[PDB]
Amino acid sequence: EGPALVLAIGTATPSHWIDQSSYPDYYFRVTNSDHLVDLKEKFRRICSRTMIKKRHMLLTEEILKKNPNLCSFSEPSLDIRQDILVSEIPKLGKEAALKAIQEWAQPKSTITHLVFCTRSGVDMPGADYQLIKLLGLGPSVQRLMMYQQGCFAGGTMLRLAKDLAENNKGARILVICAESSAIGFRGPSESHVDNLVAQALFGDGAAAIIVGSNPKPGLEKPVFEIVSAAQTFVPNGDCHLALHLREMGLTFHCTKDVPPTIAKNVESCLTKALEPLGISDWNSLFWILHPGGNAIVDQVENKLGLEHEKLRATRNILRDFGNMSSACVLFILDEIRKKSARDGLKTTGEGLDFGVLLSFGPGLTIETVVLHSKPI
Amino acid sequence: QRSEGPALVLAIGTATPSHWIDQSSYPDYYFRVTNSDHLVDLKEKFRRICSRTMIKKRHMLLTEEILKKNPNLCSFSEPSLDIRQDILVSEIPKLGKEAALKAIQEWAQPKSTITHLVFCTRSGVDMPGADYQLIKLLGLGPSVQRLMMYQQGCFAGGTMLRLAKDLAENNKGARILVICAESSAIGFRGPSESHVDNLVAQALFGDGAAAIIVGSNPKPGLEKPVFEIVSAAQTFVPNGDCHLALHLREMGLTFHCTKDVPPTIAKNVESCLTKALEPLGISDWNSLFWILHPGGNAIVDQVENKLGLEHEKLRATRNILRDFGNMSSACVLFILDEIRKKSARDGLKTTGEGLDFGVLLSFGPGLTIETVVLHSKPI
Ligand SMILES: *[C@@H](C(=O)CC(=O)O)C(=O)SCCNC(=O)CCNC(=O)[C@H](O)C(C)(C)COP(=O)(O)OP(=O)(O)OC[C@H]1O[C@@H](n2cnc3c(N)ncnc32)[C@H](O)[C@@H]1OP(=O)(O)O
Ligand SMILES: CC(C)(COP(=O)(O)OP(=O)(O)OC[C@H]1O[C@@H](n2cnc3c(N)ncnc32)[C@H](O)[C@@H]1OP(=O)(O)O)[C@@H](O)C(=O)NCCC(=O)NCCSC(=O)CC(=O)CC(=O)O
Repeated sequence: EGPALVLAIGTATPSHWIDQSSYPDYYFRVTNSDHLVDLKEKFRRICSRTMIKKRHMLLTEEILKKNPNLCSFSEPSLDIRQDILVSEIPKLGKEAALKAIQEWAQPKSTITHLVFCTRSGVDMPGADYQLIKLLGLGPSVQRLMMYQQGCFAGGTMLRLAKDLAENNKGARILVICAESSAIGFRGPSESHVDNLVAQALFGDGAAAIIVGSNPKPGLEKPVFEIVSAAQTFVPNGDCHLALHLREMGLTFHCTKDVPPTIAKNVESCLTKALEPLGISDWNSLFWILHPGGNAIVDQVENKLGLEHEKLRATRNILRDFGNMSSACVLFILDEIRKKSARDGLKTTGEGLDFGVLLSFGPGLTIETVVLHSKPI
Repeated sequence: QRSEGPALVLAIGTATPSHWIDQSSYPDYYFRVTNSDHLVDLKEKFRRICSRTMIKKRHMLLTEEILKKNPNLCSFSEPSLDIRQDILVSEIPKLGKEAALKAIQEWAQPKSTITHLVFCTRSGVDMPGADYQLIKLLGLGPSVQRLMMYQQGCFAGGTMLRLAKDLAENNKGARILVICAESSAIGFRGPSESHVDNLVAQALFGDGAAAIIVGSNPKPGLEKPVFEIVSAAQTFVPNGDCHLALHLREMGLTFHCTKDVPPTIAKNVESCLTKALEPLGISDWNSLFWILHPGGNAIVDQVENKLGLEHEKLRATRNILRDFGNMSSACVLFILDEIRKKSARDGLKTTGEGLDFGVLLSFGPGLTIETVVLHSKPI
């Protein structure tokens, strides 16, 4: 019985989407804030610097019209956010999971475990229960519901699925990360300009992977191997990155120190993960980086001395989807595999053998996952 | 069968808020402090409910001073999530820390040896979570591998065992601190004649935290295993969400629990027992020691009657219900501790009342059922 493998990846987004170039006009128009000219220009500059071209969003103009409190900055809004998310998040997860199961090509009743991960709404029973119902799985699927984790949680889910797959003979784990900015969408406010950053960053999406050890020959086709997974955090990280669930929905606290602190700390995580494997040249790896913002992508690239194309897949996902929180890295996994096929390369990791997936989030938590590629 | 083998419970500790209220005097307290003494018939109905809970006292994070300073907590529906969060986001990690200190004290190994932390609660959420805060409070290092289990519910004690088993068995040398910390402050609210069923919740739930140390391959002469986690399986009764559900709203945590719940649970526990214990060749439920989640006294009685258990099998369960009320996911861990302590008091030879195999059964939202087969250890 050997290492946990990624056996399939699927993704899904809400049909509704908005291009970033026209997003300042849409945002200030639909929140009835067009009289705030200077704030609107600042938001234009922020959106132009995000390096995001479009984002998919569960919230439509129609939903904003039916619920004007969503367009305020602080009015009570958690109840409508919950009414939307408790229903929509399992459905988006279901779409991603169906695509993953189709690639996997095994019967869905063979799934033994489900791990569902989100920070967009909570409920009891959780989204895992709803997804079991929506997918037509049996009640004997072993569920784990990971609520309110954040951006770093893609790495966390890989870390968890590794143990689930390697310690249970024959286990097949459906892992789903589903996120929506509807939990934190709110109108602009000159008293709280930094929140504009969040309103420019976050998009909606779900990713699903199938994880398992001991692949069936001629039936399953491994995509990646989860070699190792480790978490840490930068002390006092909660003073720099934190999000609270309030009557106004999810709040956002992110100091300017965050990108340089993360970039400052990633090399020790890389060393701790890769020295036991005898790897020290970070450009000998393929890369998956959580694109918390374009600044962090650039600063990790510069601090580590990575060739500019290493983070191409990361940038692609940012460009096409924005920050989808824990789902991002999984999207990027798919992209780096798809890109590898388009370039005619021989492995799922851009022709390289070893790679690293690095994610980060609230508390300056950092997840480091070492991956091994597979034949394309 | 191996020593690099199954996950073991190596220590159990518990903690409760200092403030407590007797159940006999709780109707008077509840209707006085929520300014509802004009609701005489509702108060009498609440008296009957509290009399049937079989609870003697509950420990509470909410004091009279906190309730008076925040009248929205004493209403039924006014916006209250923010004050509940301000209380819980701070208090739940502290209570978890107290339980963890007790568990580490029994464990008697240096806390820096803990490699994993699993934190479990349904009382408030935050990012970063209560696990992060507990790392800070306990003085552990940032390299402890954390898993934060928010908004799980009553059954999650079983879930945590199910999780720790894998963490311990797939990571050589790993030592996992598991913490379940719960407070009824997330769902406390004033009474309402339009919503009489909520009175049930107001009579049931108490506050408390439990902590265990879980690990494989115990160190000889240093660690003293308490229980062995033989197996762990989850299921649910189809359409269970229609019978038991709780939603987090601007008014805090709501409560939906039909009268069908105890009979449906009792009806379904035997198939879980059979599925878990037939591979071990066990079919006599009275040959086991028992840990049952006391979601209510009715469920305890109906499981006893449906399975034909000797009346003393659920004594530890009833003891914890009596002395603490329903502490949600923490309950079963409390009961684990109690069944071990009781075994010492009665002079029995194993931590499971002198028996070899036992079962821990918990249940919660969605009619989810967790079934954990346990093996005792020499006392
Ligand atoms: C998700 C997560 O974990 C939780 C979850 O959702 O589940 C995450 O990953 S969140 C982590 C995201 N972090 C960031 O995006 C870091 C934010 N960026 C910064 O702090 C930096 O200061 C930048 C380098 C991005 C700012 O410079 P940039 O190169 O982008 O553009 P410049 O011209 O400065 O900036 C344009 C305007 O942006 C304003 N601004 C940037 N960042 C902030 C923050 N953090 N707070 C408030 N304002 C910010 C700049 O002031 C600048 O203003 P201007 O009006 O032109 O003077
Ligand atoms: C009826 C009986 C109580 C067995 O009988 P009893 O001996 O216990 O008392 P009783 O004779 O019913 O008298 C009590 C008075 O209350 C009324 N009444 C009772 N029950 C309900 C109810 N359900 N709805 C509405 N009205 C109810 C009843 O009509 C009567 O009114 P009156 O007759 O005075 O008019 C039992 O079937 C039952 O439903 N028990 C509920 C206990 C229970 O299941 N708790 C689950 C907790 S879930 C958990 O653990 C946590 C999590 O999962 C998640 C998390 O928190 O994280």
